[PDB]
Amino acid sequence: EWEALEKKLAALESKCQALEKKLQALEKKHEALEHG
Amino acid sequence: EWEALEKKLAALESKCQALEKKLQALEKKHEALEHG
Amino acid sequence: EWEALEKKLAALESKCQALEKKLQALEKKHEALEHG
Ligand SMILES: [Cl-]
Ligand SMILES: [Hg+2]
Ligand SMILES: [Zn+2]
Ligand SMILES: [Zn+2]
Ligand SMILES: [Zn+2]
Ligand SMILES: [Zn+2]
Repeated sequence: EWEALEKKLAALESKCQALEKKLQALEKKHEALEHG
Repeated sequence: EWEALEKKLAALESKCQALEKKLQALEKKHEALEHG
Repeated sequence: EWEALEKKLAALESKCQALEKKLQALEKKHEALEHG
């Protein structure tokens, strides 16, 4: 049913969110290099 | 039903696509640093 | 039915995984710059 699907979708949302935080930290490193 | 699920899946696809574009821009910054 | 949904979910999982590998390679470049 939808239970397996909803849990798979919730797990991918959490993975995407954790990747986004790591991508924002890389963006902040470039900002810090670009402004001395 | 599938309506809530399909909309959740479409929203995650758009989020993943927007993260990919930001990741390609970081990749281009490294390419520009590596070639002077 | 679930067939279209499950295949869409599997395709997004593979895309997210491939983006994660590219994000880990960018993280390794910063580690290599930060340690000489
Ligand atoms: Cl980066
Ligand atoms: Hg993602
Ligand atoms: Zn970088
Ligand atoms: Zn700036
Ligand atoms: Zn190059
Ligand atoms: Zn280090």
